[PDB]
Amino acid sequence: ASIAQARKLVEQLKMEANIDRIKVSKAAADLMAYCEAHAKEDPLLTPVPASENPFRE
Amino acid sequence: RRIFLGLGMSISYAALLTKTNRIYRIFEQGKRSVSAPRFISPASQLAITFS
Amino acid sequence: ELDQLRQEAEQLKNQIRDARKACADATLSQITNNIDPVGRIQMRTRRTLRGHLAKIYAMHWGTDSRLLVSASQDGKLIIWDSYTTNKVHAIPLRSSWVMTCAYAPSGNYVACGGLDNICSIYNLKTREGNVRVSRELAGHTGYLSCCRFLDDNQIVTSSGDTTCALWDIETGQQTTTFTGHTGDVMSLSLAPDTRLFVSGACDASAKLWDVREGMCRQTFTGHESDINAICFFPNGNAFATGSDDATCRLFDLRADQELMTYSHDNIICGITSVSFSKSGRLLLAGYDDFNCNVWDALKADRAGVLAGHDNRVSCLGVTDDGMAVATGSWDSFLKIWN
Amino acid sequence: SAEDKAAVERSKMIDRNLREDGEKAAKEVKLLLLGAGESGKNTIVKQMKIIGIVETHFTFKDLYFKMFDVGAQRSERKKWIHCFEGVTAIIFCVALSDYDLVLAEDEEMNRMHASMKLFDSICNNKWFTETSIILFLNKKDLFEEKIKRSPLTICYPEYTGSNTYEEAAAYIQCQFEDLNRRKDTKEIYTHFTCSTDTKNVQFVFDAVTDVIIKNNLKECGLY
Repeated sequence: ASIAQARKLVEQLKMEANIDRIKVSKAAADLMAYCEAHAKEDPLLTPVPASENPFRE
Repeated sequence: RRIFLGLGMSISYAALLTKTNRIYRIFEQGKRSVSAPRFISPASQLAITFS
Repeated sequence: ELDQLRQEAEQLKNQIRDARKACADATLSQITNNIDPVGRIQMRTRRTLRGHLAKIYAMHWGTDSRLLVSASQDGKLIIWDSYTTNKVHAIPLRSSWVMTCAYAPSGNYVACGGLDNICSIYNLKTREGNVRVSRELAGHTGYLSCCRFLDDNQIVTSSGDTTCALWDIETGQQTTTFTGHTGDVMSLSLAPDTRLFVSGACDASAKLWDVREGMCRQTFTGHESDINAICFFPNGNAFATGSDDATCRLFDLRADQELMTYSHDNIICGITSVSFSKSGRLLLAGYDDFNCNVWDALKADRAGVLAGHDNRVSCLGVTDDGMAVATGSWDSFLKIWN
Repeated sequence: SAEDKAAVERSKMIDRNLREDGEKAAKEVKLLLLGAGESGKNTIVKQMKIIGIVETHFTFKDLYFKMFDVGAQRSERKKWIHCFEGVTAIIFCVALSDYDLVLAEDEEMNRMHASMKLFDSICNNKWFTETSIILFLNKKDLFEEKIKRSPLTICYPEYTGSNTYEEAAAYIQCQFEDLNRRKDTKEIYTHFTCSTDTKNVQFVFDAVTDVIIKNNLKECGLY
């Protein structure tokens, strides 16, 4: 049956959920670190004058 | 005296003609394509009367 | 015997939920409370593309961040030069009914997934100047909801049939098939490393597949309705997902839980397209509210509103360098914002 | 920008071709085709053609028709039928012989009630408000041959007519047309067809023409 496949998947997914059982605090820290570090190269966050934006130029 | 008659005896028939052209164009295109024939809108059609 | 397998299966989903609960030290808001607000965003329209007559349905940015492919409900694929609003190419599509379009990373090819279950690849750099039709990819037994270029030789296609597929273009064979989904795969997104991708189906479940083996590495739930759009976070550790419940959710890959929710009482209609800006700080979600929304990716707060279309937003796309965001809507105009 | 003038030339030529093809397509009429499995849509599509998505092209005194056969899609109709919103006709084909048939791989759901349920889901869907439904009560002959013995009460327990063909098919038409709730705006063009050279192409032409004229009279607010 297909259910034996479903379980054969879900158990494996559990094993990945155990390796990927890193704390949500770490994921939050990584997301925040990327957002802070790659800031200032966000043309939408910080607008750039007409001298460099290609859609007014 | 001239302007009153010249407007009253002409805008009536301009409105008649425009109305009939509206009906005629809509119906005699309906049998031919789905697109609404141009210049039939209720507002802009008045401009045909003023022309 | 079948009930016995059902009991194991949900014996392990219970353990999975427990494992997901073990990681949840605090939500994203409790740590991001100290982040400075982005500020009110006054992004304005800079370009309006008077192209297709009927309806825009999909839009993708070229890797050059200049060429822009757009697709219509009936008619042709229009490739624009976004800087000067020129029409570089017009592709006279064989099958009118379109649902997705994709632009190759090298720029040599484009693809229209189409609703006729046949992915059509078009070669642009042809000797005779005309856009030719290369090997069409057939055999997906369902409407192609989304197609994405792995590279000039590999494409990933999502179908109304629950099976996602990977095609080798020279021979057209369905060289890999992913079947873990139970519902119709509405949306698909490729991670920046291209090593793996994610897709969301009507079963309110997103699954993270890898292209080399095909095994479903992870599944994510939490949405109460169909998943219609998914966009990978630029770094690749997370992905945001829109749904008909009008709530964007930012799932994490190295983690396994919700981690965020983007909803507000003022908006009811479901989301239709999500696209993280470069650097990942802004999430731009189009709605059926005749509107688009700029959410803070770290704080569950609205950063700005675009509100510049007359019909439903078909799709959103942020340039690879983040210079501007193209919003294609159900009104025939495609508007570029920054 | 000495070379970009040629780029603008290409853009203008492409825009011209775009507009010509767009007006050519907006000239034509788009007709949906949908119904239950084995509803006899094959016979209907064969008659109009003699005169994934399967597109069929036919002409009947200009007004060139493009017909879209959708039955081929076993998928989520909710996320697919948001297309076809600009069709000026929705040809619904249902076989009256379905009243007698208990099953279509669907838990002994009578094929007629399955067809009515699909009709209810598609007619009242809020995408389709101005699109008009053309109802083909197909296989009128096989219905006339079946009703002579097997009472319609097996399908419609509240029916109290004499099982005579006219009093039965009129009831099926009445029920299907009463199934349309938003009758203020929508119109149901019920017709009876069978596997013979009927006026079904002429009837489609007439219903489409009337719906086109109705739409245009709404455009100017005359209706």
